[PDB]
Formats: sequence, structure tokens, C-alpha cells
Amino acid sequence: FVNQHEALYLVCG
Amino acid sequence: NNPAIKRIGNHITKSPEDKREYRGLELANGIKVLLISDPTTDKSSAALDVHIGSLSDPPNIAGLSHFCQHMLFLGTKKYPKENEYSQFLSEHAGSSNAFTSGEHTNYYFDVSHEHLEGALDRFAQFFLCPLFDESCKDREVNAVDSEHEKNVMNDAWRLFQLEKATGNPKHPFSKFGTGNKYTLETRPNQEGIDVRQELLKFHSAYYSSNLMAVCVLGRESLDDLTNLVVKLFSEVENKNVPLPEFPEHPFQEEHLKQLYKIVPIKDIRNLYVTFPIPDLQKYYKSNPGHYLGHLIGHEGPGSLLSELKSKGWVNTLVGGQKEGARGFMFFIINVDLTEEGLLHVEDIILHMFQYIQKLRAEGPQEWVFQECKDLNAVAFRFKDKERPRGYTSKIAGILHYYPLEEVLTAEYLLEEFRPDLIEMVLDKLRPENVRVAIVSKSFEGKTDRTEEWYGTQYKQEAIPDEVIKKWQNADLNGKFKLPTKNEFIPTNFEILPLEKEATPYPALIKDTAMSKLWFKQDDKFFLPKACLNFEFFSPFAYVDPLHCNMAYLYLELLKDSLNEYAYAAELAGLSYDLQNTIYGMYLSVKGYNDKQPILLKKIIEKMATFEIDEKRFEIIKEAYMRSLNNFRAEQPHQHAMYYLRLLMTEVAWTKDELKEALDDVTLPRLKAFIPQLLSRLHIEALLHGNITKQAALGIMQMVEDTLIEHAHTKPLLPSQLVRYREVQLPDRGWFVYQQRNEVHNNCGIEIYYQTDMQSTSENMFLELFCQIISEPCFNTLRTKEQLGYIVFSGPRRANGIQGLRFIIQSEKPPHYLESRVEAFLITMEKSIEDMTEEAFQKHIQALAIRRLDKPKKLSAECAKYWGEIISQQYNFDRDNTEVAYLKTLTKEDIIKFYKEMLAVDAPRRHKVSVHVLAREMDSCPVVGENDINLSQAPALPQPEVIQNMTEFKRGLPLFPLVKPHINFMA
Ligand SMILES: [Zn+2]
Repeated sequence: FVNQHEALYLVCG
Repeated sequence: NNPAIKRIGNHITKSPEDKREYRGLELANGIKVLLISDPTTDKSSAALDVHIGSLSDPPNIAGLSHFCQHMLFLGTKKYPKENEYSQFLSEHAGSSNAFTSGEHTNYYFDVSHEHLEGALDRFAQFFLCPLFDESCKDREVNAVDSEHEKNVMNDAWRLFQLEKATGNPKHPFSKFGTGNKYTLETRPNQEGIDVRQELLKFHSAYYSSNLMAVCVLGRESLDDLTNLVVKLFSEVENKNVPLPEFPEHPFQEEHLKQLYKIVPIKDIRNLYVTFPIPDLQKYYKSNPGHYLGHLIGHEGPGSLLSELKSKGWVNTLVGGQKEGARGFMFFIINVDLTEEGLLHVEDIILHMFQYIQKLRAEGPQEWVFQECKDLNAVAFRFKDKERPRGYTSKIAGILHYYPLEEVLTAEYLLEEFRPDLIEMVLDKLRPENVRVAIVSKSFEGKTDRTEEWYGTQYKQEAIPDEVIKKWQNADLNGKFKLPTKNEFIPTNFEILPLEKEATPYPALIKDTAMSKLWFKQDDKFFLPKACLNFEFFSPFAYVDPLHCNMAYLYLELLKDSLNEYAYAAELAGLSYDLQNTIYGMYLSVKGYNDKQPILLKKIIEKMATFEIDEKRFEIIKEAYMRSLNNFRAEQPHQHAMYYLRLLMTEVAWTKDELKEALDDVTLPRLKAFIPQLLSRLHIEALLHGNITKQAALGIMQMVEDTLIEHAHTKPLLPSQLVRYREVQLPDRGWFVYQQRNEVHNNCGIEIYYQTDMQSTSENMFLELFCQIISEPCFNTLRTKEQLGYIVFSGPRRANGIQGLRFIIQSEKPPHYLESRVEAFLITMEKSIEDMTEEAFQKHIQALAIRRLDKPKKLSAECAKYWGEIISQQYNFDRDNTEVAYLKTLTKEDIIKFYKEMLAVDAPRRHKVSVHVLAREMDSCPVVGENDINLSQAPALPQPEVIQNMTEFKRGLPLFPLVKPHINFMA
């Protein structure tokens, strides 16, 4: 597949 | 006129299906803004994106931008309270979060539409007068460290940082963005650094209005929204900070033609191929990178994947462009590796270049561009209405890349065919500009390097010139051919007129022994789409470990078989999900209704006449074994949830039992299994969307007839429609199950306070209580006590039963974690007794808004109905009914509920705890015994340790099942 599908978060979802 | 506004953009191009109103503008201080008015939204939201990220972290303080992100929620001069922001959102049905990337720090929240201003005001202060309190700084630093700790043993994160460490060390791309205690506290301390001051400097230096973009969505008119934003953000100071740029690519000559052998944590086999490329962001009107990604990453006949799979070397492939930062990008082709594939990496790569050569030989194709353009236009026009929170956060970010008028269409509508750009990018995909990385356990003990931030073990080698040569001389392979016209592209978008007998909720239109059909014609979204959900019931899908393995394998083999054909449908906005369950199988088809019948028919037909390819069977079986074992690498809290599920469910096979029975699954056994599974079935479906009753009945009957014709399927007996029960814990009982995580050096825990069977009253008692303790739990257990990054509390619902659960992952041992939770419970009791009647009524209103929030798209409304069907409660009017009862509760009711079901000395306390010990921890007591600004843990009794799950369930009774809500039709 095509690459459209890395970061830091305050809180886990 | 208005001096606070530099300019008001022209009409914001939107979909003719989008009823929301839009207004773009730029403030005098340079803040780009997009206002969205939706008079029907239950929740309003806003987001602000600062175009500065970890890439701008000072070299001596890695992770500072990420740290500033955490700190901004902890108080401002205008609103000093550490949790004023979160507490305000919580009490008004809102939520918030934020993330930090290399060039961005994005902050967002949602809240009841009636309190947008109150929330926006507290929010705007983050960028005007943050406190960066010293006490909050010393504490929150642990949250950041804890966040990094969870990613440390994660393969994706390790590879992500390894790529940065393998490039030019002088390039900011090599920076460690997450940061940790060492880089945020320890190091700076032993270097005379005042982090407080650094945060103040960083914020003061980079949080300039000229680098900010904001998006606000609310019920207010566009004029009112305009005045609102002007009043709260026009005071942000403009320091005219230059936008950071990175023209020189992190991968220079010495970084190319390099091979890396990496040792993973999980047992995985992957091949990563990377090519450095220019920044293609500016070409969004043509997207040459996606054009090549679409072709190279195509599954589908004649594609690279097809040949790679037929040769038994690869199972999955991902191709296309990958973001870097302003000035540089990458083009990748990552693939999965079978055992054989691992031994043919060189050949696999040769095939990659042969396919690439094919694209050069054929040249750019306009019809391919045209196809993607049309699909993208169709997708934009009929795009599902998004949830406010995610919508604002996304817009705030893209406002930095596109003109105000194009912010909505920029990522969708293609305009230019650019064969010159396509060829330009294709010219970079050559062997002399490649980087290859192989991930395999087979490299264990063969590595000579270590990545400092994650400890990743790897080896770097230069690719021999002859190998590069052979790839450079890649010739045309007859197996590789460009895709053909996508016959699944939809053309019929007519919206069927609402039928005279249309109902508000799904109606049971078919009730036979073979199937139960729930149907609802869309009456609010009006998009040419539909959701077809089917639940196939069969006792042989979970009768024993072996059959569960076969159920899984069967469906996995099936999807692998339909992949090539189904990919075209996926591109045309038509997808499906097929998986085995503890009750049989689950199938879901969604997207444009136009061609769904075709895909569905194809799936069922294939299902009832499936012929297993032996080669595919062995490979997929090998990957499944690996998948079962790899669970050992999951996080401690995930293990805790896993163990609790096994513990509380009447029937549940463990991963150990499954993989143990896996070596018993043979091709012959699997072939005999399939016809047996389909011999007798019951189908419960939900057809929802742009479809009529007769079309729905037609679809349902088509599925049965296909099964009947090819599998001779007969109806299942009603008595066979068995549902699993949850274990019934004894009054005042407390059980503890302890296990160890051998990969992560952190502890995990889940505490479950079982209450009673689900019902209107029981449901709202629990939900109201969770609503009240939700933010305080986070504030107490994390922000104050800093037990860990992951601190969760909320209701647990399973098999018709429900209760309160707490989930924490920490460096601290489980018995300590439990003592702190019990202490928190006492705190909440006092808190509830001490809160005003109005504060109580505020939590009720907040829960109400949360429960009544209207779904914005078809799939969301369908999922809610599906939830009622799957649980067999069929309470479609649940939200109105439960909220009406909710508004009836008093503080006394919640106090009594707590004292009777939750308190340490509650007569009906039903507690079960799962303790997951860290890797480097031999044992840990199951219970343990100053005063430090730490509240007092109540003293706990002696817990009964569970040694055997089976015995545990045998010695306890089982709850009954929840009685269905009666839905009368035919
Ligand atoms: Zn974070």
C-alpha cells in the first residue's frame, strides 16, 4: 500500500 | 478597518455537502486563523499549532520542546491552579491533549458548546503567560521519563531513532526529541542549568505569533468567533522568528549505499529500503511522490508485491514518500520478510529496482493521475463530517502549509499533471542513493554497535560495489505490469429518497432461524455510503484452542487470497474487515454503496468455496506463531488487561494454549475444519446507510443463498446461541493474580472493583462516579504523585457485567501502586461529601452532554447500534433513557453506592487485582505496609493469591446474562 498510513503525547488516548 | 486583523481571506473552498460555515483570516501579529461555525455541534473546540518542534531543541537539553508542551497545561499567571485547565474541561464535558513533532507543537481541546470562551480563555494563556512552576517542573519531568520508558522496548520507536542516529550527527535530525529524566533534570543539574529559565527562554524565543496557526469551531456566528479570537489571541507577541529550515539532507554521500543489520525486540523480520529525496511539499497540486507511491506500493495484479508474494519472500509492502522536515524528505519501500525472504534480500531489492525501471520505461501516465484525481475529488466531496477536536487540531497544523482559501481542499484536490516532477523523483530512486536496513533476531550476537537512546543493537556495513552494480543493471521483468483501470471506482452517488416507513433506530425486518436482520436507512448524513455488518455464529470457532487457531488461519488465508482483488476496491473507497471471534466470525463492509454488493458477494462466495494454497498456509502459520509469542513483548499494563480478561471470562483460551495447539494444525485438518464451520450458522446483521429495505433484505438473502448453495449451510439451534458469563466475585472478597513481564523493566497493574449486572440505575451510578473521579484520578496519581505516564480510571463493561477499573504502569511495584489507589478512593469520598450541590449537578450535566453527543458520521452512528446488537441488549434509545435517570441522582445516592460497593469496608466490595512485575524484579509481595503530602492509604486485608485460573473460575459462581430490550417487528 501507499505510505500515508512519529510524535510525542501529553497523555495516552 | 479593524487594526487587529491584517486580512480576511476570500471564500474558503468546501464540499457542497459541508453545511459548516468557514472564515479564514490573519491577525496583525501574524497568526493564521480558520473559524468554523456549526450551530448544531454539541461540543466546540480549538487548537493552536506552533511551527516549532523538537528539531529546535537546544543541543544541550534534548526534549525541551516536548517538555515545554507538558508544562503549559500546569498553570498560567491568569490561571495559576496546576489543573485549572483540565478541571474546567472535565466539568464541562471537554477533553484535551497535545503532541510534539520535529517542527510542530500542537495543542487542542473540545468542550460543551456553551463553554467555548471559558475554555479558550484558559487555553490562550498557554501562549501568553505560562508559569513553568518549579514544583510542577520537578514532578512532570517524571511523566516525560515514563513516556520514554514505554517506547524504549518498542521496535517502531527504536527504528525511528536509529535512522536519525545513522545519518549526519551534526544535522538536527539526529536529535532525541522525547527527552527523559537524565536529559531534562539530571544532566542540566550537573551543569548548573535552571530548566525553569530554559523553558521561559525557549517559550519566549519560539512561541511567537508569526509562527502560530489557530482554528476554532463553535455554534457562534462567524462574526462572534472572529471577535472571540481577536480578543484572546491578538495580544500574543510577534518576535518575527525565522521559520527553521533544513535544506541540507541528513543523509549525505557517506550515509548512502549503507546496509544495517538490526536486532529487534519482538521476533520480526523486516526489510527497510530508503532513498533521500528533496522536499516535495510545495508540489501538493500534483503530488509526484504519491504518484510513485501509488504505483510502487500497489498490491493488485502485476504489482511488485504480487511477485514478491508469489515467490514466497514477502507478505506485505509499503511504499511512497515519508516526511522529514522543511527541506528534505525520504522515499521508502518497506517490506515484510518470510523465512525464505530473509535469505533473498538482495533479490528482493533487485525486483524493486526492476519495477522502478518499468516505470521509467513506460513513463508517467496521465490516466493514472486522472484516476487518483477523480477518486480524491469524490472523497473530498463526500468526506465524512469530522469530530471537532481532531478537525481543529488538523487544520491548525495545515494552515502553516496552504493558503487560507485552500486549507480544506489542499490535501485532496489535485490540479496539475507533472510528468517532469514524476521523472525527477524517479531519478532519485537508484541503487547508488539507497539505504538498506534488515531487522532480524538472526543478527543476535553479530552486532558491534549500540544506539545510545534506546540501546538498539545493530551493525553497519557498506554495500559491495558489485551488488550496487547488479541493481543498477536491473532489466525489465515480464511479471511486472502497470495496474489496469480501477473497475471499482464508484459512479452512482444518488441518495435514495427517505422511505415512508423509515425509522429513527434500526428495525428488525427479518427474524428467522438462519438470520436476524436489523436495518436502518440513513436519515441524517445523506452521503452515498453504507455499512453492512454481519455476525456469523458457530460453536466451532472457539470450541477449543485448535479450532480457534483454525478459525483465525482460515480467515487470514482468505484475506490474503482476496487481497489483490480487494486492493482496487480499497482505493475506490470500498473496504471490509473480516476476523474470527469467540462466537464465530465478524464481517463488515463499508464505504460507497454503489459497488458494495459486488465485493460482499465475492467475499462470501470465496468463503464458501475456499481452496487453500499450501505455500500460503505454511508462511501464514509461521507468522501467526510469531505473533502469539510476540505478545511477551507487549507493555505491562496490556498484560494486566489480558490476564484480567482471562480471569473474569467463563471461557477463554490463553496464548500459551493457542500456540501449543498450533503445531497441531495441518493443511488436511484445516481443509476439514472450514466446511464444518459453515455447515451450521446463524447470522445477525445490521445494514445501515444509503440503502432501501428491499435492497437490505436482498443483500441479507444473497449472503445466505451463497452459503447455502456452496456450503449447504443449515440454521443453528437457538439453544446453541451461547453467550459467555463473567465470574461472580464474593462479597468482601479480594483476589490477586501476579505475573511477570520479561521484556519491559516496568510494572503494570489493573484493579477491578466489580459492582453488579448492567442496568439503567447501576450503569449511571458507576458512570457518574467515574465522571467525578476522572480528572482528579489523573491529577492525583500522575500530576501530583507521578506514579507513571499511563494512569487510567473508568468503567469496565464485559459480558453484561460492569465495574470500576484502574490501570497504571509504573516503576513502582504493584503493591505500592495499589496502596496509592486505595488512598485516592478515600480522598474521593471526602471530596464528594465536600463538593457543593451545584458542583455535583455540574458533573451530571457534563456526563449528560458526553452521552448525548451526536455522532457526526454514518460509521459512528452505526457502531453505536452495533454495540447494542453485539451485546444483545438492543437498547437503541439508551442515551435518552439513561440521561433522564441520571439527572435524578443525588449526592447521597453516589455516597451510598460508594460505601456499599467501593469503600474498603464496603459490604459488597468485589475486588480483583492483576500484578505484572517488571523484568528485573524477582518477586514482590502482594500487599505491603509516612506522611509526605501523600494521603493515607487505608490498611488492606490479606488477599487470596490465584495460582490457577481454571480453579479460580471453578470455585466461583457465574453471573447470569443481561436480558434483551424488547424490539418488536417481524
Ligand atoms: Zn509527552
